[PDB]
Formats: sequence, C-alpha cells, structure tokens
Amino acid sequence: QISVRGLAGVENVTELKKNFNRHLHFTLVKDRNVATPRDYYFALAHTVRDHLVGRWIRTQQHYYEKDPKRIYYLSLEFYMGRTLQNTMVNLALENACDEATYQLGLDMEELEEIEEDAGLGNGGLGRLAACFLDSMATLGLAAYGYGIRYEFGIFNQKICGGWQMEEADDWLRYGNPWEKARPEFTLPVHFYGRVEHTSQGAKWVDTQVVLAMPYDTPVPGYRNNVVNTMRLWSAKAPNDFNLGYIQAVLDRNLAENISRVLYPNDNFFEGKELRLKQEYFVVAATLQDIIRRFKSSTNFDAFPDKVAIQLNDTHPSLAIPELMRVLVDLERLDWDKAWEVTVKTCAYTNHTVLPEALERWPVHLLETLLPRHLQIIYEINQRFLNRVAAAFPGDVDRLRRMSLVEEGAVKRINMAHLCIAGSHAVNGVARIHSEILKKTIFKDFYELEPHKFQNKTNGITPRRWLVLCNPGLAEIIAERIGEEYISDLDQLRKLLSYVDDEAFIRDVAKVKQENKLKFAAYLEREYKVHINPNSLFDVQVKRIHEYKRQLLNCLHVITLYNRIKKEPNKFVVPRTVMIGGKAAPGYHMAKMIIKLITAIGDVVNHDPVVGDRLRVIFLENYRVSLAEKVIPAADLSEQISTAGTEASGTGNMKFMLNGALTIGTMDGANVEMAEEAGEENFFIFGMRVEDVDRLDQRGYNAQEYYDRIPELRQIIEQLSSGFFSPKQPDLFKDIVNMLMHHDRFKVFADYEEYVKCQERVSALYKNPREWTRMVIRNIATSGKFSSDRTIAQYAREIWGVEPSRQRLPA
Amino acid sequence: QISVRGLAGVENVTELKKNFNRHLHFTLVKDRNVATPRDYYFALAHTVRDHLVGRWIRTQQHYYEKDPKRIYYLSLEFYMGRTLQNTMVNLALENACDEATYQLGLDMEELEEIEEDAGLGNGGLGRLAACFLDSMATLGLAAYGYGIRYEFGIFNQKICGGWQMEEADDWLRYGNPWEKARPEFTLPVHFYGRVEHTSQGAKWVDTQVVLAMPYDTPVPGYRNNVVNTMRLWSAKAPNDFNLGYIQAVLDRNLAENISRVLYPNDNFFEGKELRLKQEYFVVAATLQDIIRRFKSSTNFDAFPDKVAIQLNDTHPSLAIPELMRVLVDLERLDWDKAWEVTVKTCAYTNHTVLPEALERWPVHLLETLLPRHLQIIYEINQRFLNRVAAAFPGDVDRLRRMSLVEEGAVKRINMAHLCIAGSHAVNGVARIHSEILKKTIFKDFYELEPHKFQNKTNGITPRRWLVLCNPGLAEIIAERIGEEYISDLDQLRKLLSYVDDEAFIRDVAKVKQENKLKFAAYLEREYKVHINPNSLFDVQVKRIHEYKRQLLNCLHVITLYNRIKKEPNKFVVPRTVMIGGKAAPGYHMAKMIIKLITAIGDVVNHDPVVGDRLRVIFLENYRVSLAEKVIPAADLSEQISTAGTEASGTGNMKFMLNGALTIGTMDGANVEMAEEAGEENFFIFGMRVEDVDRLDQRGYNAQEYYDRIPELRQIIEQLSSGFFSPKQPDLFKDIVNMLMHHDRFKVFADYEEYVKCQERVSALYKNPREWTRMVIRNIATSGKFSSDRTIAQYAREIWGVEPSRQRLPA
Ligand SMILES: Nc1ccn([C@@H]2O[C@H](CO)[C@@H](O)[C@H](O)[C@H]2O)c(=O)n1
Ligand SMILES: Nc1ccn([C@@H]2O[C@H](CO)[C@@H](O)[C@H](O)[C@H]2O)c(=O)n1
Ligand SMILES: *Cc1c(COP(=O)(O)O)cnc(C)c1O
Ligand SMILES: *Cc1c(COP(=O)(O)O)cnc(C)c1O
Repeated sequence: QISVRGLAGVENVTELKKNFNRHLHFTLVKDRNVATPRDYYFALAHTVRDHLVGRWIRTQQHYYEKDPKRIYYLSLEFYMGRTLQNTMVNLALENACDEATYQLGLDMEELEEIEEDAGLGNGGLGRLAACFLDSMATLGLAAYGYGIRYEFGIFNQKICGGWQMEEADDWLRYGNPWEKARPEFTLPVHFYGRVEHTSQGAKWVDTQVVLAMPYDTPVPGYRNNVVNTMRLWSAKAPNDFNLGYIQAVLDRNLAENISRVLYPNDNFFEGKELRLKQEYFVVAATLQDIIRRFKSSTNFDAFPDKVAIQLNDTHPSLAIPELMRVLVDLERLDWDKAWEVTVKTCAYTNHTVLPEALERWPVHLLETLLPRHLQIIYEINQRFLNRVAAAFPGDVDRLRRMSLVEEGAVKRINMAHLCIAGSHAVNGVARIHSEILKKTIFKDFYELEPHKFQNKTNGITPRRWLVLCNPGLAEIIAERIGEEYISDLDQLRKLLSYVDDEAFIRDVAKVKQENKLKFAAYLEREYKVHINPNSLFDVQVKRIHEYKRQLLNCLHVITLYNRIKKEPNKFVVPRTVMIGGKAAPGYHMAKMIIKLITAIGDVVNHDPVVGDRLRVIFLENYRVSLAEKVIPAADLSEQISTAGTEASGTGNMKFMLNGALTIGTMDGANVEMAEEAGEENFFIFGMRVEDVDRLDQRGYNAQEYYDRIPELRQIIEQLSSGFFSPKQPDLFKDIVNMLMHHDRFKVFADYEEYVKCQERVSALYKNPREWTRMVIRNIATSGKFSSDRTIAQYAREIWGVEPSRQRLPA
Repeated sequence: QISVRGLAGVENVTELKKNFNRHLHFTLVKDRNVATPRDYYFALAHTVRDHLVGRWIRTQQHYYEKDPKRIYYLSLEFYMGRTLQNTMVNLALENACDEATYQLGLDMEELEEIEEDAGLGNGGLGRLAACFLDSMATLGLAAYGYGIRYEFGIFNQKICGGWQMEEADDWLRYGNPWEKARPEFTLPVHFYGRVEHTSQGAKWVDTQVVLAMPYDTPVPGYRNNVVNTMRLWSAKAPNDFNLGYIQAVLDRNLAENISRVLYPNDNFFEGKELRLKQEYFVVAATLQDIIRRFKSSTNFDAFPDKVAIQLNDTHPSLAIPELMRVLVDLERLDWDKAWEVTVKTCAYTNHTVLPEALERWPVHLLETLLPRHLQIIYEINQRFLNRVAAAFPGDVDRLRRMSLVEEGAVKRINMAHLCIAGSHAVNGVARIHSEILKKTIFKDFYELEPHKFQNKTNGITPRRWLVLCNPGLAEIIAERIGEEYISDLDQLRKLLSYVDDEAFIRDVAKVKQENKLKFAAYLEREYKVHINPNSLFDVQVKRIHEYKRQLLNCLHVITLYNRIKKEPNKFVVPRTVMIGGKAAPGYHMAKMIIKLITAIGDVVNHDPVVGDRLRVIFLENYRVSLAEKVIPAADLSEQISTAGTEASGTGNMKFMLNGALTIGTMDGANVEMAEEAGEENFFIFGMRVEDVDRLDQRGYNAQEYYDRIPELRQIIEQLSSGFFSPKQPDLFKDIVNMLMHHDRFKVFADYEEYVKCQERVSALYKNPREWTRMVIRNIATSGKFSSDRTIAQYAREIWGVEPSRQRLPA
C-alpha cells in the first residue's frame, strides 16, 4: 500500500500464506471453520516469528566468533508494548504480511489489536529501556537487556463512578509467542543465611535458594539483520524446597512470588522486602550469566574491556557489591584489584531528583536478607570516606553528607551514593537535569570526582514512534527526502526547505486530520464517546503525579468553562481536552486528581450552553498501545511540570515527532526541544528553575495568588462549595487544602502565565496555514531526540564501543 | 529392525528428518552445535506430534458430523507415563523414526529416556484410567477423559539412609509438548456462598469464583487413525480477584492451589477441604462442558441417549448432585424428570472394600463449601429412604444402614451410597470383588435394586504393556501367529499349539534372558548395583500398603537367609529379590516397611557366606516408566494380598503377559487368571476368603503361629533384638508389635504355606524347559485381561454403544 512498508513480492506473499496455514493447523491445531480472530493473530505471530530465528541464531553466533565488548543493560522495567507490528517493520515484512492476510480474507489491523501489551514497566524509565534496546540492535551493538519476567505487569485501569479501579494484568493468559524459555540455563540465587569468617576469606552460608529461569525475547534491529536478546528471569523453587507434604508443595509459591508482580510506583520509593528481593534476584542471576559468558570467551583485568554494565537508576545497584562479592569471595582477587574492575565496568544513570523517589534501604533489612552485601557496603563506605577525608581535610560535615550510610531514627543505605562511588560514569538524562545534579544533590561527589559526571539527553525510537504509529506521516516525508531518515533522524532537517511548499503544508495537515478522524472513531468504538474532529486536540498523557501538574491543566479547563458561561455567544476555538494516565494504587492525591478530572467532564460535557465547543475526556488505561494511537492524533502537547522536577520527559519527544505543537515549562528536555526548534516555534511559559528557587527562599504563599486573581478565586470556590460534586459538596476538600496550604509544586504560581499562553495557542490554531508551518519546523528539528543519537553517545563516551550501521548477511 | 515396529519407507524417513531439523531450528531455536540430548528429544516429540494433529482434527469433526453417544470418563487420576514411544507405536512410526534419528546420528532410545512421566496418578486406579483411554480410542468410541492438570504429580521417591524421602514432581519444568492449552474454553466454577429461596426455585449466590482452564492431550487409537481427547482442567483466578494491591495479586495463589498437587494416598481417604475443592472443581467444569456440547448437537429426555458419565470411584461423585442442580435450578426441569435423566446418565465403579478408603465427607464441610449441593443430597436421601421403607416396611435398621447420611460424633455423607442411588449401574473390578460387594458392604442396596449390580473385570492395554515394553516378545509371537493379536489379544491362545515346539521354547527363554541382562545393566547404570543375571528375578512392585503384605515377602527373604547361614554349603536356586513402591507420606507403617526392606538388604547383600545366591534390592521411585523396564525382566510375580482385600489388581496382569509365573493368593483377578491358565500353571497358596472369615469369627491370635513355628519365631527374635539394626536395636519395635498384637492382615496365618509354595517355585526353576513351557501356557491364556475386552463390556452392558474396529481415513 505505502512505500515505507516494504515490498509485497509474489514469492514472499505465497510463502507467508502457506506458513500461516501451516501454523494454524499444526501449531494452533485448528481449521478455518472453528478459528477465531485470536487464533488468526497467533498464526500470524508464529509466521512472523519464524523469520526472526535464522537472524537471531547467526547474530549470537557472530558475537561468539568476533567476541566484541558486551553491553549489559540492567533494568527492573522494560515497557515493551506490542511486538507483532514492530517486528514486521524492522524486517520489512509489513506490506507482504498485509497482502498475504488480505488474500486469506483477513484484516491485519484487526489482528494486531488482539496482542496484549508487554506492560513490564510504569512509564518513562521503563519505556526508555525499550527504546534503547531497539536502538542498540539498530546500531549493531552486542547488547543484552536483563530484567524480570513479571507474571503481572502494570495493572489494567478501569474507571468506575469516576474512580480508578485496578485489575490484574494477566498478560500471559493466552501465551507469549515471542519468548523462548531456556530452563537449561537456570541459575541459583541466595537469600538470608549468615557470614562465616574462615582462614582464607569469608563465606556466605545457610542460605535459602531460589532458582532463576531465563526467558529470551528477540530484539530485531532496523533492517540490518541484527537480532539481540532481552533475557528476563523467572523465579522457581528448588524441588527439595520445604522438603505436611501437601503444605510444603503449596509453600513453593513463597519463593516464586519474587517474579509475580511489578511494583506500580512511578517516581516513588517503597521500601518493601519483596521489592528488595526482586532487585537482588535480577542482579545475582544476571552477573553469574555475565561472568559465565566472559569465561567462555581467569584474567579479570580484561573484564572491563569485554564487559559494560549500565544501571538503569539505582534499582539494580546491588550489582556493585555483588560483583565485589564474587571477585573477592569466589574468585579470590584482592580487594583493590576487584574494586578497580568493578568501577571500570559499572556506569550509573540517574532519572530523578525528587527526594521521595530515591532508594534508601533500612540497614536491618539488608542485614537479614543479604548479610555479606552489608559488610561489603560498609567496607566500600569506609574506604570511600577515607578518600574524601584526604581530599577535604577537616570537613566533617562533608563526610556525613557523602556517607553511603545515613544516620537517624533508622540507619539506611543511600543507594545513589553507592552507585556514584562504584561507577566510572554517572549521567543525567537532559542537559538541565545533569546540571542540577552537579549543582545540588550530587554537588559533593562532583567536587571529588568531576570526571565521572556526564549528560546523555534521552530520546525515543523513530521506528515505533513514527513509522509504526504514524505511517501516513512517514510516507509523505519519505516522498520528499527518501527513507534514510528512519535510521538517521537528523535528515529531517531537510524538511525545512518545504516550510513554504504549499503541497507539503497540505499533506501534513491532511495526515493530522486523518489521524484525528481515526482516533475519534476509536473513542466511540471501544469507549462509546462522541467528540468533534474539528476541534483542537489538547492532550496530556503520562502517569498521574503532583509534579506533572495535571491539576494546573484542570484549572485551565475550568477557566475556559467559566468564560464560556460568562459570554455564551462569544466565539472560542473548539477544544477536546484529553487527559490520561495511571495513578499508583497507594497514591491518594493522584487518585483524587483522576476523580476531579472525570467530575469536571460530567459537568462540562453535559452543559447545553457549551455545546461541542469544549469536551473533557479522561483516557482510560493509558499504556504503550494507546500512546501509539493518541499521540499521532494530537494538536497540542501538554508538558507542564514545575521547572526542575521532570528530569527529562520522553512523551514530549513523541508528540514533537508526530506533528503536535508544545505548551510547556522550561523543564527537562523541553529546554533542548525549544532550543532545537527555536523558541518562537514553542509555547513556553511559567517560572524557570531560578524563579522557583527565589520563591522558595522567600516562601511560597498560595493565598497571595488567590487574593489577587479573581478567576482563580472563583474556581477554588466552585471546588470547595461542591459545584463539581453536588451529592458530595466536600469531596474535593483535600485538593483545595493542598493547593492552598501545602502545594510543593506551586500550581498557582504558574496559573496566570499558563492561561495567557493558552490564549496564544488558540490564536494560532485559528490560522490553519501558519499553525501547520510551525508544526513543520518542529518535526524538521526533532532529529536530535532519536534514541539512536542517545545510544551512540553512550557507546562512545561511556561504554567505549563504536556503533555500526553495517548489515549482517541474512 | 523388527516387524511389529512398522515400515521404514524412503519417503517417510526423508520427511521425518527434514521436519526434525525444522523443529530444532524454528521451534527450539537451536543449531546442531549447541543442541543437547533434551533438545533432540523435543525436536523428535514435535515431529511425532505433527502426525497426530491431522487425525485429531478430523476425528473430532467426525464426531460432530455423526453425533454418536458420547462417553465421559471422570477421574481425578490419569497415570499416563511417557507419551513419545506410545504415540509412535499407535501411528506405526517407530521403525521410521528409529531409522531417521539413526541417520541423523542419534540413538532414539537415549532420547526416549529424557521424557518426564506424566505421573498424574497414585497406582492401579490411575493406571486403569490410562489403559482405558487407549482401549476406547482403539475401539473407536467417542470418549473423553476428564480430570485435573496437576502442576505436581506423584512425588519422586529418593532413598536416604534406607528411608523414603519425598521431592516435588515438577514434571512441567521443561514444558509439555503433548498438551494444547485451550484458554478460549475457560469456564467458571463456584464455591461457598449461600442458598436463596425465591418465588421460582432456589438460587446459589454470593459465591467465590475460580476459573477452569482446559488443556487437551491427544489419545491415539491403535493404527485406526482415531485420536480422542483427554481434557485436564487447570485452576485460574479471575482478574478482579481480591480486587493492599500487591497482596491481592499475590493471594491469587489461594484459588490456583486447587490444581497444584495430587494427593499421594493409595487406598486411603483423607478428608481435607482442598481435596473436596478438587473433586468439585473437576465435576463442575466437566458437566458444563458436557451440557454445552450436548446443546450444540432443550430436550433433556434425549440426554441419556447422547451422554454417558462413568465415575471412577466416588472421587467425582458430586457429579450426581451437580447434574441435578443444573437441571433443576438452571434448566428448570421438575425433580422427578431431572432424577430420571441423572440416573440413566451416571454409572459408578467401585475399586475397594477397605473401610479406611471409602469417602465419608463431614456435613459441616459440604455445608460451608457447597450449601446447595448439601440440600440436594438431603432431598435425594429423603426420597431414597422412602423407597426403602416401602420395600421393607418396618425394617428400621435397614433405613439407618442405607442412609446417605451417617450419624455419630460428626454427621458425614457416605459418597458410595450416594453413587449407588444416583447411578443405573454399579460394578466391581473382578468377579470375586463384585461378589463381595453384593454379599457384604452393598448387600442392602443389592436387595433393593439387584439389576444395578455388575462386574467388569479389569484389564491392561497390550500396546503399552507388550509391544512397547517388550518388543522382543511381541516379535517372536508375531512371527508365528501374525500381528492381529495386538488388537485382539484372545488370539494368543493359538500359542498353545507351540508349547511343545522346541524352537519357540528357546525363543521365549532367550527373550527373557535378554530382558534380564538389559535390566541388570540398567541397575548399574543409573543406580550402581551389581546383580547376577542368572538368578531368578523375584519381584513385587506396587504401592506400599499393609494389605499388599510386602511384610510377608520380607519374612520369606529372611527365612531364605537363615536357611543358608544354617547350611552354607548346600545348594539353593539363586534369587534376586526386588521390591519397589512408594509409601504415602503420612503412612508411618508403610515407611517403616521400606526401611525394613533396605535394612535386610544391608545385611544380606554384604554377607560373604551368601555370595551371589541371594540379593535383596529396593527399586527406587517405582513409576510407569520403571514398570515398563522391570516387568519384562521378571521371572516371578508376587501377588500376595490377604484374600478379599485386593479388589482386582492389574500389575498381576502385566507380569502374566510378559513371561513371568505368578505366586499369589486367591484374591482379586488372580482367581480369574488361575482359572484361565489352569491352577496347575499357577502357584496358589494361603487362605481363601472363607478361611479368613472363619479366622475372624474365631479370633486371630498371632501368638499361636509364633509358638508353633520355630523358623518364624527366630525371625521375630532377630527383628526385636536388633539383628537388622545394630545401632538402633529397637528400630523395628512398631513392626513386631503390629505383627504380634494387631495385624489386620494376618501375615503369620499364610507364612507356612507361602514358604512351602516358594520351594515349589525354586524346584521348577531348576528345570529350564518345564519352567518355560508353563510360562507359554500363561502368556497364551492372558487374552481375557486386555482392556479392549473390559471396555467392550462397559460399552455394551453399561454405556449402550457398539465398539468399532473400523479405520478412519488418514
Ligand atoms: N522511578 C522513576 C524515576 C524516573 N522516571 C522518569 O524516567 C524518564 C526516563 O529517563 C524521564 O524522562 C522522566 O523525566 C523521569 O520522571 C521514571 O519513569 N521512574
Ligand atoms: N483409591 C484407590 C482405590 C482402589 N485402587 C485400586 O484400583 C485398581 C483398579 O481397579 C484395583 O485393581 C486395585 O485392586 C485397587 O486397590 C486404587 O489404586 N486406589
Ligand atoms: C512515552 C511514555 C511515557 C513517558 O511519558 P512522559 O510524559 O515523559 O512522562 C509514559 N507512559 C507511556 C505508556 C509512554 O509511552
Ligand atoms: C500397574 C501399576 C500399578 C498397579 O499395580 P498393582 O500391583 O495392581 O497394585 C501401580 N503402579 C504402577 C506404576 C503400575 O504401572
């Protein structure tokens, strides 16, 4: 059908069809008379999977022959989403498969909607890992993703009575055709026990053993025949476990619960034992696998030359003391040499500066669960502080500030401090975030070892986030500059020479209109909700959190509503305000924010005077597959976190690449995006980081804004009086109280400028031609935000390996 | 290689090889350089499985088109064993596969040893179900096996320090290539709740829901292209289950524990709630499936004409009140009509008369778990007793004896009484057992409804128990009378005309010698134990239980030992005494019996004076795959249960078909076996049922035998004094005490005659020619014991369907 989707050759279509029927028969054991759409989806998935195996096997054989340096990306989250379409895109089988299923009398798009999302992540951090695996394979790096195969991923969100309800994400129910169990490579992981000091070295004994069973999933690069591996561990009890009889067998669940479910917290630390077990489980099994592969290439001096371990945040920070444990206790290396190897092998990536998100584990927990690791951590701390004391003689407070051990009610281990000490590189995820790390929370560490600190601005893969979700846009772009940009996004700059091209302007605007129509139809299909395709699509999708300020968006919405009710017969640009995202189960304020959003919709969407001029919809169960649908349909991207809180953000990049203009604060990557496109082509507003600091030094008093802004006051009074909750007048008392007395994120401080900026957005939307020209300038300068650029920088500046675009023989 | 194993055509071998490589590559994702024997086993299994699918699909389509009466065999146990070789035998692919793997450079026998046993059973009852499925498919019946897919089957037995140790049977660890999950057919099962009585009928509400997910396994008939289905249910929690957040997800295990593990009891009832849940779980899911299939053929009058439900013991007895519940509460039929349908649909098979094995569930358990079913049971009881009262006016004791409700400390429901009342047929499993049912425990029921009582003597499938495990014997037999006997075992009688044939006598004896050599080699291979292949193989394999009297065997062994020590330089026929079997985890006496056996071996096997004249080995982890190895190698089959206790026995039939002579009591099927072969060709001894009764009436006093039998006294003194347990002189005090004061099975009463009979066995073994001629007379008359004969009788006399030998188009 379309160019970028590959060729539909006669031979290939014929071969796909026969293999499709073969799997339906032999694999699914069904016939065309009893087969259901799900059956057809699986027949197609297995057919596509077959094309991966040959490449998968030779890629791994290749790495064996050449023995390049291996990159191990450790993460407790991999937000993969669906795999079928992505695989077809990277293998250039999309048009062929579409034609083949068409000839078999089936609609491939219908079949793609049957695949469950692999929701093994919470949000940005997990999605970044997913985009990174794609870029590493596309850049020909010998990389391996290592994580946990959760039986239940992020919960499915249902909205009942306007409230979020959670339900188990049983994503493996019908089976996962993409994974391959490798029980032959099962490894043991130890817990509890005690430390015994003998003649030669310490020994960790009397431990409880839990088996780690690996499952491998292929990660295809973009049309280069490279297929890397993502290995996820599953917990299994040994057969002699707890071995009345019946109970012992039933108690096997205790050990296997380790890989049962993903903790649903976004930017928030919960110090539960089960979570600590998951963190060690992934680290212990992974390191054994790494060392095994290394030995099958004694001389650990070359370990750093053949291995690179990237820690996605502090979640897998135990890799540092675990590596030391193995080298010292098992391999018998002296401490100093072991430490040298560890530091040169590990690298740490920080993703946030929010205090409540940093991991600080209670010493009593580590003491009971991992006694040997606690001893190693103390030793690491002791030697680290000796170095600090020698560099800053007499600075006793610096010593207490930099310690890995925090004193107080309960002693805790600061995992971030542990990561900085044991890594040769520490990076932030956006220029401003990395600068904040050096000026604030890690200032002491930066002064001790300035060379360790770097920046690696985040990115997104243009395969899934452009070609896959927006083929219409990828096509009109390819028509003008070719297909090369898909693996070299910087080429989009060439589109700048078409900003005055009347044909292109029309095509860009047409693609957007088509996406909006398709999404508007979807909302009625699966959610039965009417919306005006002609209105401006104002969307904010991301996890619900106070720092992301969905509340500021709500205030604007209510303002628009009050203004209409004030001057009913006055013209206003029609808007469809869409807000979506999940709230962590135990985050009360976040759940109240979702309720407020639906409550506003209940009032606004049923007011006759408003008509189709303003709609407020809450997008239920926001996840990767839904993002691929709503982002291509958006006109306005809301990125309004309080300056200094959103480390980078990645959703912002997805919107920019797909034709949406951005309204946001100078926070995270927004700064670099505005810098690339030009501030005149971005809708910036609000306090800058320096302004927030000034306000804090002076003291933030929300009452002041309430007293001086009539429109704001009216909104707060509506909330308090029950205007949005008739039957429950004080339903939103907590929200008002927080906004008025303890708003850590200064919602009111940016209200005026936000509303003003939004007016400028509406003014531009009234001029179709100029709105589209600004969109073109955004798309044309989004090249820097490709994860291929990010990974190439990690490769050269941290891992010490050269990326490759060379194809492998198919 | 051998005739009975089929042809190895050029086309077939070529096709098998290419498909083998295809699966190794595409299915296992491996190459010949990294593939392990397990990998090769799976490549072969998938290759063989492919040949099943076509036949499997058309067989089921066939039943849809013709709509014959369906047979549903409900059992909580299906002792299947391995599936690879059995599938090849029934599809006539054995020689072709052997040749193909040979050309690929692999030993197929080595690969077959890698497959885990499907140990979803405890012993005879479970194995019978397995043999029955094979015969039903071979006889072209539209039959379905329905059970539970236990995650853990019968435990693996390890022997440590002479004691049994149990370990989880994680048989699904590497995956099961034979099963096909059918999540699309998942059904809900209800538990707890309460009964609500409304205007029209009762309603079962406020129940907890557990999902039943089916897994289908193909059951191929013998070379007739018929492939039936065995559907096993797996427990799954609904996604809204218990829906802090984390705990709710983890608690899903509570519901899924229902299908976690098989209760390891043989001939013993344990009234645990979890077991009751398993029984209802299989019954509820199965009945919904049956009715669904029936409706997809309102007129429930024809239900009995299209459906037959066979209850394997009382384990699935809840099917009776569950069927009533559905017809009355859901379909709205009047009681009388519903009862008529139920009775004509259900049939019950009793497998034992031991009081401790009968199911008697506490009313308080049913009351809490299945409130509606308890009400229905009371109603059934009320109407049943009204019928008894009308037939035997004034006989109040009969009323209390026949009630389904037993009074006492705690009220219980007698499931056996429930089954007789709600079934149109009740059968025993051997002539003598069925007669005992009518004369004793079910005497009252027989007098009320004589027509319901039948006999269906058990049998074993000659495919697995002859062709598969003893190809050498199947071959020499086929050489003389053809291959027809494999599906018509009665033809073995033609072998009677070869009893004087010198060539045949030599071949029969040669096959046995080869089997013994092969097994002797196996014992050293996997268990490192030396044995003399020239000695007589005296084996007793079956679950450990006091009624099976492994203790009587031990007494004989010790007698042989003492006699040798008494007259060292006297000649005696060399013997290798092999005893094997698992003991239920909570059965103390059974565990002490295993310890005694090993202790005897410790003494006997290391006594220089004995030499290679006597060896005592305990066969560890006895299971189906081990039975297929030891039975073909046995010379003497020990079937020595106390007369009246072994309902039928089936191991006895396996030994008879494979060339072993039998020493046993006139119990169970032994009676019919001796009758078929002729008592002169059987080694019968001991009390007959009538003798046991006489002894009980008089009072069994073990002391009497101890006082009058010097040799017996010596043995008891050796046991008591610690002769077999030096470091622990009183280790076997419990055994001695039981034997002397409370032996329910009169071990001493049969001692003298047993020892005497054993001497007659040794005398015959000294004459090779005559021993073999007697063996030939046994093999030649074992035809009656084929499960094809048993099933044909069930079909005609109970289910009302005609068996068919006609092939289906392949
Ligand atoms: N636990 C955490 C910490 C940070 N983050 C997020 O990670 C992404 C990727 O770097 C950032 O772009 C985002 O700004 C940050 O909040 C997250 O999703 N979860
Ligand atoms: N729970 C029980 C009850 C009887 N049985 C057994 O069933 C078989 C098959 O009919 C009989 O041959 C055997 O005699 C009996 O003990 C058993 O294995 N388990
Ligand atoms: C891209 C993405 C995110 C991250 O969005 P931000 O706005 O950067 O927080 C979160 N969830 C999903 C499903 C995503 O695709
Ligand atoms: C045949 C068989 C049985 C039944 O044996 P009996 O001696 O009749 O009790 C038990 N276990 C296995 C593994 C069998 O194959």
